[PDB]
Amino acid sequence: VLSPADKTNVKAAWGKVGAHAGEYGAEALERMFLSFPTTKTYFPHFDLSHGSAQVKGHGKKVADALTNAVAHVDDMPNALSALSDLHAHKLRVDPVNFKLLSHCLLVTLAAHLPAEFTPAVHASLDKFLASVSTVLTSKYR
Amino acid sequence: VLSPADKTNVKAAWGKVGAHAGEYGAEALERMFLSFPTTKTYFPHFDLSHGSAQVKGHGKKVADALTNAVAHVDDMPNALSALSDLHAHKLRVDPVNFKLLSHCLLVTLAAHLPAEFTPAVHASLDKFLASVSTVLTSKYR
Amino acid sequence: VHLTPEEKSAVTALWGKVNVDEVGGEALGRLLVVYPWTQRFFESFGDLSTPDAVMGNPKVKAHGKKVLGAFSDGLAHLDNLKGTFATLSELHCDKLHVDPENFRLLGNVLVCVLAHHFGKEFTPPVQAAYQKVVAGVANALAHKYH
Amino acid sequence: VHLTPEEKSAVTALWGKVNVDEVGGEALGRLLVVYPWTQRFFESFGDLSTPDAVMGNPKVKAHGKKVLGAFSDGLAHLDNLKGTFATLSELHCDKLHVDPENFRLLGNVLVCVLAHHFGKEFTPPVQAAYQKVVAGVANALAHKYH
Ligand code: HEM
Ligand code: HEM
Ligand code: HEM
Ligand code: HEM
Ligand SMILES: *[C@@H](CC(=O)c1ccc(OCCCC(=O)O)c(Cl)c1Cl)c1ncc[nH]1
Ligand SMILES: *[C@H](CC(=O)c1ccc(OCCCC(=O)O)c(Cl)c1Cl)c1ncc[nH]1
Repeated sequence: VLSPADKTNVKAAWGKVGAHAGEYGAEALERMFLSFPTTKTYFPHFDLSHGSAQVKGHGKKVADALTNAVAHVDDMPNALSALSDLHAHKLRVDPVNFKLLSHCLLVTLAAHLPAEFTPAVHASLDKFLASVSTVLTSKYR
Repeated sequence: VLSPADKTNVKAAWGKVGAHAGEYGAEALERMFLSFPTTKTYFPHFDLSHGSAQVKGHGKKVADALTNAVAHVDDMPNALSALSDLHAHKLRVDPVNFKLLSHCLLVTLAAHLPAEFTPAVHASLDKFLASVSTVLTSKYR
Repeated sequence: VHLTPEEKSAVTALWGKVNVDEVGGEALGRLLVVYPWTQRFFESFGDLSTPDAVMGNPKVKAHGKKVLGAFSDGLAHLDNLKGTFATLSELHCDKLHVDPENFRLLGNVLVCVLAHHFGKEFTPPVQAAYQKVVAGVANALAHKYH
Repeated sequence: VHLTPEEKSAVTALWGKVNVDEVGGEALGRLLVVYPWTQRFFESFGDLSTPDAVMGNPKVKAHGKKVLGAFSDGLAHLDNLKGTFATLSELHCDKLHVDPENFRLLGNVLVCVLAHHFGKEFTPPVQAAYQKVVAGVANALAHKYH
């Protein structure tokens, strides 16, 4: 249940993220690979070293997806439909990993939003990322 | 996402379970308390001794609620709405525990109904219990 | 995880009457059926389109016996599983790219299979011992990931 | 869980800058706001109905200080987390009846709080070190449950 209240807190917070979305996306991935090494099993074709252009590029795509989800927060299932299919039938990333990336995105946001990352916004963002994760795994089986 | 196949599989497999709710429910609970001791932290107010009236009674209530959900698998959000409110605002059981009980229910069904517990039915039952869990935790925050 | 002395005896005892090859195929097959995303490591196995196809697939059976064979061997090293599965853990990480969550899912499916197989005999206390073992094995297999 | 010499170094180095009492109140408060069901153990603390009520609750602040204080002392034995938290583990199980999953949720919230406080200084490598620590602490606190 991403409440309307959560939706607007997310729109405002992500709005503040603004032009740094891609950077934060890449940073979140880097944090995930270091904090949770098991997530690296999904990127054997990537150089996962600090500064990797592949991690940076993928980060912009993850950010594109999140930005698009925020812009269509009232119908995320539709907005994330292509990605739900991709992760469910091709990538087949175990559902547990979405919580790991979500946590790293929160940490990244906390590290960049001193004033905005209040307890309430922290809760809304967590629920938002959980909602995104649920949508992305909705077609797994 | 319970498909027509899942619904047919669950209804067909649950027949004998709903007929002996107390037995199956109580056994699933004991399996959970012994296999995952941390779950006992939610029942300090129960005599958890093997065969206790409290465990038997709760096992029956859990099993009966599931039987109702199977009967109304086409509208689980409403069938479990009241129970959802209870776990969200009062019981406040951490979401991870629903997976533990679900697993123990599958083990109980496997041990009692081997003819019914085929791979396909096993898959549908897991999806069903996950859906029940989702509804029961949908109002937590 | 550390099992009590009695739990270890319970585990090694029920196992004596387990056709490792057969249960292995059953456990691996159900894993691919119940959690279909796990089929991502077996595109070379052929037909995995339906439960019947998966369960009867000779390669699924072949891999299942390989996996459970190692699980079975592990039961003789319950005092230190991490040490015993170290090199196998490095292989699953460096060459196979197997997310350790897969080991946990397989472990749960195996418990369901032992229950299906032993029925009445797979008592709650016996399950608890096995539940501890599969977690221990999964943790050991995940230990060398980096 | 086991920290490398570099991970232990990163943990110790960052902790010297931390105002334990302040971070403790912030971490526990956020735990109760972000994962509201965790309030089930703190009804005796009174008003926890809103973010401001939780964050400004004197009993919440006092407990956060106690909790992170114990956490802080545990950082002196990074290679013996189970042993250092053994008694507290038994107590959280036998007397407090606290589901260990709560220790994992608090761990994650703490990491978010440290990131929020330190900003850029809470680098990916430093986070990794702390992610290991909180996981180890949660595991240690859950080890004696029965
Ligand atoms: C917030 C959650 C996530 C979002 C929004 C997300 C978004 C994306 C996007 C936008 C793509 C690009 C797809 C395309 O090119 O059409 C993608 C690819 C991918 N994602 Fe996800 N993803 C998420 C979580 C995960 C997680 C948890 C993992 C694994 C730890 C993962 C692994 C992958 C992989 C392996 C690719 C392919 C990368 C490549 O080869 O370029 N994703 N994801
Ligand atoms: C398959 C999911 C579950 C179902 C269908 C379910 C169902 C129920 C039902 C029907 C009740 C009785 C409510 C009443 O008195 O009217 C209840 C109570 C309760 N449930 Fe849940 N529950 C589920 C999972 C859990 C889990 C995983 C736990 C914790 C390990 C849990 C802990 C409790 C507790 C503590 C009570 C109150 C017991 C008492 O004092 O009578 N439930 N649940
Ligand atoms: C109890 C857990 C498991 C054990 C003990 C285990 C054991 C093994 C063993 C002994 C091998 C052969 C190593 C050799 O070549 O000498 C192997 C190979 C392999 N395992 Fe695991 N494994 C387990 C679970 C899994 C799971 C759940 C998956 C993925 C769904 C998996 C995927 C693989 C793959 C892809 C190979 C290579 C097979 C081939 O090349 O034919 N394993 N495993
Ligand atoms: C880093 C993890 C944790 C540590 C080191 C820790 C430490 C402690 C300590 C030292 C006490 C004794 C306080 C006193 O009696 O004066 C305590 C009490 C308590 N803890 Fe934990 N704890 C941790 C996490 C948690 C979490 C996450 C919860 C539950 C959400 C929890 C719930 C409790 C409760 C209910 C008490 C009793 C409070 C009171 O009676 O005032 N603890 N804990
Ligand atoms: C239907 C069931 C369904 O489609 C489903 C079941 C189980 C799954 O496993 C991963 C769990 C995610 C998590 O806990 O983080 C997934 Cl991914 C799916 Cl998609 C259904 N109907 C309402 C809810 N579920
Ligand atoms: C609803 C959003 C919502 O209210 C919600 C989000 C995330 C949650 O996390 C539980 C973690 C499970 C575990 O760690 O075991 C919970 Cl409980 C809730 Cl209730 C929503 N909207 C679309 C999908 N979900």
